[PDB]
Amino acid sequence: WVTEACAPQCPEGFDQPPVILFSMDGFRAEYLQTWSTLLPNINKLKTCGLHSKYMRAVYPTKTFPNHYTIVTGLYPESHGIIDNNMYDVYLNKNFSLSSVEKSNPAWWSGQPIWLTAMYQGLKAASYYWPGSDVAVNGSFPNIYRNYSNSVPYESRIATLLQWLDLPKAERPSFYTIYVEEPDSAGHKSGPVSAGVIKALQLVDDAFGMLMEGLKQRNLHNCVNIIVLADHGMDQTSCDRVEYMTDYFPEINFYMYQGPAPRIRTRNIPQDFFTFNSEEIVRDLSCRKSDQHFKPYLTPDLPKRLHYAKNVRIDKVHLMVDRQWLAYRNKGNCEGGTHGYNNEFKSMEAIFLAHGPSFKEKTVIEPFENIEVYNLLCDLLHIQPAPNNGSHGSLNHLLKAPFYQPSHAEELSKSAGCGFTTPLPKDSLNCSCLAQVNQRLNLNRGEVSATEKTNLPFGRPRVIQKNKDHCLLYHREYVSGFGKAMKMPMWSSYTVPKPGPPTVPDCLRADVRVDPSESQKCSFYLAIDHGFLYPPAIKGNNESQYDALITSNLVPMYKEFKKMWDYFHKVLLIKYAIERNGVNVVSGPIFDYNYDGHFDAPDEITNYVAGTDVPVPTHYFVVLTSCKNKTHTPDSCPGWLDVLPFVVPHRPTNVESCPENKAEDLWVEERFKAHIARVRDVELLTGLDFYQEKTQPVSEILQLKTYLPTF
Ligand SMILES: *[C@@H]1O[C@H](CO)[C@@H](O[C@@H]2O[C@H](CO)[C@@H](O)[C@H](O)[C@H]2NC(C)=O)[C@H](O)[C@H]1NC(C)=O
Ligand SMILES: *[C@@H]1O[C@H](CO)[C@@H](O[C@@H]2O[C@H](CO)[C@@H](O)[C@H](O)[C@H]2NC(C)=O)[C@H](O)[C@H]1NC(C)=O
Ligand SMILES: *[C@@H]1O[C@H](CO)[C@@H](O[C@@H]2O[C@H](CO)[C@@H](O)[C@H](O)[C@H]2NC(C)=O)[C@H](O)[C@H]1NC(C)=O
Ligand SMILES: *[C@@H]1O[C@H](CO)[C@@H](O)[C@H](O)[C@H]1NC(C)=O
Ligand SMILES: *[C@@H]1O[C@H](CO)[C@@H](O)[C@H](O)[C@H]1NC(C)=O
Ligand SMILES: [Ca+2]
Ligand SMILES: [Zn+2]
Ligand SMILES: [Zn+2]
Repeated sequence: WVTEACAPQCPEGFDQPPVILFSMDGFRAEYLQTWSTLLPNINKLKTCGLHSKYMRAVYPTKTFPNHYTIVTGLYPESHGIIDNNMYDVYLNKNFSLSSVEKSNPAWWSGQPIWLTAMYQGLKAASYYWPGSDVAVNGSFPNIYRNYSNSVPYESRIATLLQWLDLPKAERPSFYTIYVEEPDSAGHKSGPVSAGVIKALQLVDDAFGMLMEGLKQRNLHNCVNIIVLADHGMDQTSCDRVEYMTDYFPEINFYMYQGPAPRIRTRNIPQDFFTFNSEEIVRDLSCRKSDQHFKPYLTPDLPKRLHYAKNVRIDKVHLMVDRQWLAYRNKGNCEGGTHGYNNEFKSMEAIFLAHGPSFKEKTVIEPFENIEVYNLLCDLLHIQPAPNNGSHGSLNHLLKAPFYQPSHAEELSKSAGCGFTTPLPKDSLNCSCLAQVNQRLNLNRGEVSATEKTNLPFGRPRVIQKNKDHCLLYHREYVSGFGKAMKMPMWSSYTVPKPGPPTVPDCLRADVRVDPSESQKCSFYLAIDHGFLYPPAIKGNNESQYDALITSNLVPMYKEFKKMWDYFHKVLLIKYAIERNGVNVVSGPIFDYNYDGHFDAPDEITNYVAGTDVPVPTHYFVVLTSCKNKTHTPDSCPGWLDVLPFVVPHRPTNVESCPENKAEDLWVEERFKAHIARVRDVELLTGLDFYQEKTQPVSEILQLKTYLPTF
């Protein structure tokens, strides 16, 4: 097989191509980029088949949360396996890989691919995979093996080939095979070591035995084989360890130590909810200038991580820096580990695919492991269970896609807010000491002109039932006003390539918006008002008046407004120069229950004092330009370049530690730490973007799932 050149070529009885999901634990993307030529079997798969630059794992980058994510398409908060070691307060049980509780189905939520195949008339086999030796939803796969880590790889491969030799009626359609290396070697001596080289060659021989076994059965060009990893590997040192004793004079709490720490009470289940979580994060915040970890309350963690909505995820969390560790006390730390931020290059996992359904000799852009489940369903010709993947985003991997995606259906239509009188019925206790409202009255030609410039990819669609809203048109921007919350859901504007300050003490009522559906300036006097669209970004002094209205007002904390004003005055201009103009879509996010979805009116717990106007938990800023920098965002036919942000709307800037530090040293870093996907913004707002962009839905889904890295 290895000496043979590159290639459904299926034999008798094989009507549909079988699927083999091979996992090599801790096989980082870096190993494939550097040591490929040392691994002849994996290098042939890299040359002949399809492979991604890297595959992004889920946070924490651990074995059990990631392996269960690949087979369910769910974030650990949804499937329940948030760590290899965890505690459930309601069950009052401890989960560990050594305990009998690992076999307890009460911990395993969602629907793994082996169950989905069995429920839809197909047989599924498994030679190791977290959850496959567990009766998930009262059922085990057709053929499974109870975990035994030391069984030689040659035996694992031979048993898998015996399953493929079974008669058509007994023979499974889906297979999973798991291997411990190069993770074990990575933990012992680190990612760049001789032990890792030996472990990589060991997994190459194991994969070689499988491919040679398939070659003998003439299934080498029939089977749709996927070779991936759960996470990556990074180097650790005992000199690179942070101790909690250096921050607390007496530790009375329990800590899940390592690269992704969690802090809870010792007295469980009695004091679990009464435990002062905010006191612990406060006592660990900005303690030292060179602190190698960042304490967070789970709702304050970057939203792209999706690591909060589960009782097993303790409120106190620590974001540990690259190559560092966090322990309770000095007491292992040598070699290497994983569990860190999934954005870190060292945590990136491999992804390779070969078969008749996959594209030959293709290098695909990086993607997330939450997307694998829908792809597995497509290969198996089965309907996927509700997951967090975007069905159709991985269609560019398949020769002939099984599923065809479509744009999300708008559940609410725009109505009202038409220009009637240029005089306001209610002043709304607003004042401008400096007829101008005629600029707000746009004709069909003027409306089409602002739609062409400020809405080049079409208006964001409202994917919310009974959401009373209207579209407000201006010469420099277009906004979608949410009537019930008295503020806009989104504000869209295309800043041109640049080559003035905001008008002070001037604010008036919007003549188009009804007084009962608009904010009053007196509401903020009794947290201050902020402008969603920056009034001074486009046009001149007279152009500013179109933005110095009540409909452009959003509730903002004084400390958050410092980051917001700096971003639109300094950072936004810098980005507009770099990408030859930029289309900006900004708006509020309400997620008080921290489920990663837009809040219902009854879910919002904080409002502006004495009023029904809600306080946003986050603010989104989606920057869209074109890949080809010769064209502007408003006039471009090709692929787009996106940079979305989901910045938490917090009363303090404690997350940045900005004491005695100028805004040019911490604002950009804070925005960069809260970068998300367009899909993350879409889930948190109940909006759908780029529906009028002339491109297939599968291609737009790639842009929506894309995560910009720095
Ligand atoms: C995996 O191990 C479990 C035991 O931990 C096996 O489960 C037993 O299966 C027999 C089947 O005759 C039952 O009588 C027992 O009651 C089961 N015990 C438990 C605790 O569930 C299981 O069969 C093993 N799987 C394989 C494929 O070897
Ligand atoms: C789960 O494991 C923890 C230890 O990690 C156990 O916690 C102890 O709980 C008692 C009260 O039940 C406390 O007095 C101890 O201080 C706790 N120890 C630590 C180190 O936290 C817990 O009991 C275990 N629960 C079960 C059901 O096994
Ligand atoms: C990830 O997908 C899961 C499954 O579709 C989502 O979880 C469901 O959320 C709804 C509404 O909160 C619940 O009624 C269901 O019971 C949940 N199902 C499961 C299996 O937990 C989850 O919200 C999605 N996450 C994101 C961020 O979109
Ligand atoms: C659990 O199994 C039942 C059938 O016994 C099925 O209807 C249900 O959808 C399954 N649930 C999940 C989450 O897979
Ligand atoms: C960018 O667009 C110009 C035309 O405006 C074209 O000549 C050029 O080839 C394009 N670049 C790429 C990389 O496609
Ligand atoms: Ca929510
Ligand atoms: Zn692992
Ligand atoms: Zn490991």
